[PDB]
Amino acid sequence: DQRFGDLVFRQLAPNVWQHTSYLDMPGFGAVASNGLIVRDGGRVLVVDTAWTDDQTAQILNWIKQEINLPVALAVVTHAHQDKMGGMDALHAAGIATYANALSNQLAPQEGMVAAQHSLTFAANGWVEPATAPNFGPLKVFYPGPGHTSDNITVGIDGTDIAFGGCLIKDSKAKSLGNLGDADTEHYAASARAFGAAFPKASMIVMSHSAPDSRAAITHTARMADKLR
Amino acid sequence: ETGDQRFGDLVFRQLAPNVWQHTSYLDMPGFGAVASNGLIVRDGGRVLVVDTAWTDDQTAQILNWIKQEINLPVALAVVTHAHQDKMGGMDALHAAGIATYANALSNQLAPQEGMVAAQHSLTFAANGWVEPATAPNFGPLKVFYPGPGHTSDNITVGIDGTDIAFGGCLIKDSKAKSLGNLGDADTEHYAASARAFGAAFPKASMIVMSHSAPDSRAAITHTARMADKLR
Ligand SMILES: O=C(CS)Nc1ccc2ccccc2c1
Ligand SMILES: O=C(CS)Nc1ccc2ccccc2c1
Ligand SMILES: [Zn+2]
Ligand SMILES: [Zn+2]
Ligand SMILES: [Zn+2]
Ligand SMILES: [Zn+2]
Repeated sequence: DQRFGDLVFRQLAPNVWQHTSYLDMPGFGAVASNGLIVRDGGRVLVVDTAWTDDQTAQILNWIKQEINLPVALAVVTHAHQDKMGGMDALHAAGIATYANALSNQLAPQEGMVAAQHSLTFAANGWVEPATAPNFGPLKVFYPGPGHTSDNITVGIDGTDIAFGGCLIKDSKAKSLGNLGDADTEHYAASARAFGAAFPKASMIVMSHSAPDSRAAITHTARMADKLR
Repeated sequence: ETGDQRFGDLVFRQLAPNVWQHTSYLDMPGFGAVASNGLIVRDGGRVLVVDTAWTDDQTAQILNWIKQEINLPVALAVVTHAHQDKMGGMDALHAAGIATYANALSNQLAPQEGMVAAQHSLTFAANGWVEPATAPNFGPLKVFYPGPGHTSDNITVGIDGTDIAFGGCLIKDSKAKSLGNLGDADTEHYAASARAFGAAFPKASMIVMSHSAPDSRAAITHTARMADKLR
């Protein structure tokens, strides 16, 4: 764990790091959110902002210091503040941003800045390549509604890593923290679909837990089974 | 009502010179017959369908009524989410040679829901309007994804050249007491999605919906106000 400003960075693989940012909430301090940073040849790719613009600027600052390669694009995994709260820092820096079309449609209602480009998905959940050109190792998959209607996931090609975002919680989790915008009928199938889409991922990275094994997927699905 | 026609178990009501509502019924134990409405649109030399009936056999009845009453080929159908009242009859559409379209997400959910997927997937811009390249030759059908509400995948359809907009199961009429939301509803965004449908078709004065007879725009307002209370 490397501290840099108020953020934490953890190398997960030779070309992959987890970024972690924290926000005090009423009655619960320092709520963590994780995203990813990926080195792809001569460029860097980001998955998710931090909670705030200032924190997301610090992600860019850490990249400059520790990797020193331009950030070519970012993908954000749904329209909540932990994932899209720092869009302005990316746009200020000229970084192209991508999100599920539905995330961009929800953004204004959620008080988020929309990404500059929209991803669309085939009926099997895989991103349409016309909408995700030149994504390098980021393999984007829409698993179905679960945590939200718009949640998307990202496999990191060539590594053991798949990012479930806020859809997956770790195997020690006690609840899904599902809310009005969760789809409790389909959550379990969407969680299993993420697992089936990245069948050889052995390190599951998540927004609100430290990385876990594939048991995080199964444990999350089994919790969701009870919500139907 | 005077003017409604019957073919088998189906009821048809003409709403405008080139638009009819189709109504089919499914018996639900303890409650009885539940109506579901869709649309039939005559577009020059062809017919376009919005939504199947609850079953394959009921959907075949729609197509046979079209042949008898309109006698133009059915070019395509749009279906408005992956529930049985809207997609229960996909096999019948396919057997009749009708090209079918649904939200990509509807096609992704269809297998989990016991439904057959449409042959083609519609995708949507960030402003909700369908991407034209996914909706070829749709004529007067203007397809709009208003956001999550009744389900994550619910879509809506305005009929150009008419005063009609179809809210499917997202919109209930101005006399409705509840929304009937289940685990797949998005109760946080439902209200804004209903209002977005109204804003997408701001001149429509006849609102058609799946589970109420046609209403004024009060159906949109009342639906959104009911949804406000679920947040
Ligand atoms: O995590 C997300 C988006 S997935 N949002 C929040 C919002 C408020 C919270 C309050 C206390 C603890 C965690 C919280 C997490
Ligand atoms: O099954 C669907 C799919 S949207 N819709 C309805 C609509 C109204 C109903 C009323 C009583 C019982 C079941 C009902 C089911
Ligand atoms: Zn979230
Ligand atoms: Zn989150
Ligand atoms: Zn429905
Ligand atoms: Zn319905």
